[PDB]
Amino acid sequence: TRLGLEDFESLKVIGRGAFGEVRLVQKKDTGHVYAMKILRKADMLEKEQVGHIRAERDILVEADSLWVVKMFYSFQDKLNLYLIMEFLPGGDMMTLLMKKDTLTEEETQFYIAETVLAIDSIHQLGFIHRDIKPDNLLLDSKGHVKLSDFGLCTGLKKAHRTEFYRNLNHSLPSDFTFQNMNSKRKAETWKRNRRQLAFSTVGTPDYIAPEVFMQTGYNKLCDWWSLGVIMYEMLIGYPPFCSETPQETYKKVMNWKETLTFPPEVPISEKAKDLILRFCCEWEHRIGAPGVEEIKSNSFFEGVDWEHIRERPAAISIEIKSIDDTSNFDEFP
Ligand SMILES: Nc1ncnc2c1ncn2[C@@H]1O[C@H](COP(=O)(O)OP(=O)(O)NP(=O)(O)O)[C@@H](O)[C@H]1O
Ligand SMILES: [Mg+2]
Repeated sequence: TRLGLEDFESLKVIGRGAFGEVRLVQKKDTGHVYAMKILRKADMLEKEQVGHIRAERDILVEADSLWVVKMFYSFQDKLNLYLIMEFLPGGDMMTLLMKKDTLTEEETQFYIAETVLAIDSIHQLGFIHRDIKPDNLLLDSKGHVKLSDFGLCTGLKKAHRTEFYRNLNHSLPSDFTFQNMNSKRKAETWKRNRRQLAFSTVGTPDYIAPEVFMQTGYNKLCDWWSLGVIMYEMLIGYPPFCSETPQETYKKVMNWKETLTFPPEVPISEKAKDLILRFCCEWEHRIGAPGVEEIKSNSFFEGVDWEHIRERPAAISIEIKSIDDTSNFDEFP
């Protein structure tokens, strides 16, 4: 009665995470195509926590947001967790940035605006996405944004945990060589190491708001900090605080007042710079604190409708030629 692995045929691996993989699959009796996310139980939190997260996830499924990938089934065996969801053939934003290097301000405006709406919708339903970054942003067949399935793997990467930095002081970094590289060279290093970073079970705090590592605690506004980091990366080519090691990156994040700068040779608008600085400041004055409308009325979103954006042409046309077209994903061996 309940569906299991045998009811599906794996067609191709289309994504890899630190703690599992995502496959394109075909439901045998129907021929319909789906994405199947597989997570290894041995990498997961304890069974009780996993069960409570899956239970609360069905609230999100029930709400059926435009802005979250549609999830149809979930099952498990002794090894793995499985989630069957709609296949979104536009690929993820990390891979898109890999192919384009940077986006125009108009392209950026579009993706950020849709992501503002996506993040706000999960916040309205009581969820904090504590891992906003380009590999966790998907594009559907019309090029519009959806959040991939989230919640189970939050904070599991070693470098995403406070404990990882225990005896490391918050003093300024020391990678003076790296720091004095031109922007183009920073961008190249970031790109060269990007995929490995996504698959790493260690990772970095490049996208994590500073208060997340503070004893003081944090709130839903941490997501807006992450979005700001993504916005900077879309325009400049790498997130503001990237380094050769997660330790330096952490030091750069904690010292954002000194380390968050725009390279002199890179073209970026005054509006874009201002918004990035409103996203990436201390949470008490961070844009969005009194409500999402403060974000939406930012001068950088000047042309944005915000009622009809998801119902109008997307910034970039997804070029696919079949419903099982995997050309917007990397190959996996
Ligand atoms: N529904 C989907 N349609 C198409 N590709 C997908 C889909 N879900 C995931 N992928 C691909 O697989 C990649 C990784 O899946 P992802 O959902 O991020 O799992 P994860 O990274 O292993 N765990 P998590 O920390 O929860 O994100 C994505 O960024 C895509 O490239
Ligand atoms: Mg992921």
